[PDB]
Amino acid sequence: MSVVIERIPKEAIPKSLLLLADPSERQIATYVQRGLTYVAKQGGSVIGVYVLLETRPKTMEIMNIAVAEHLQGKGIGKKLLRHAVETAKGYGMSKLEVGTGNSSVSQLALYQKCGFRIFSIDFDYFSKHYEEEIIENGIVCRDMIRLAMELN
Repeated sequence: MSVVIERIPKEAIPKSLLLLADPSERQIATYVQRGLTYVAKQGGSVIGVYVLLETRPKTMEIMNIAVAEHLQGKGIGKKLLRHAVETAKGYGMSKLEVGTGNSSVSQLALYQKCGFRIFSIDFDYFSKHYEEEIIENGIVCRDMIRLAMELN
């Protein structure tokens, strides 16, 4: 029942779960080396993850956030997100960012419910970063929608 979230070293990342949110192992490598990875545990296993990266001044971005497929829509995304926000304040950041695909409409609702505001679109992001096309609920995942939150 109880989800426990903790830091892990980069040598122990769940590539497995990170690949759910980000199909390329080379992409994942780009930000795990430089960033901070936290995992969610429950039922005797790692079932959630997020990676924070420090980007522009006083800014972190959630580079990857993932929940085990069979456990999605149970409030675990909510929980990881709350934790990312708190971790980011802790580090003295004033801005938290997260990107998601145009097709990721359920994530778009989640992020906004949690305080993120949509501010920008990176066009053709996915076509450019991945050899293979991504389709999600009938919609081509083509562009990265950019969202941000002021922490203070």
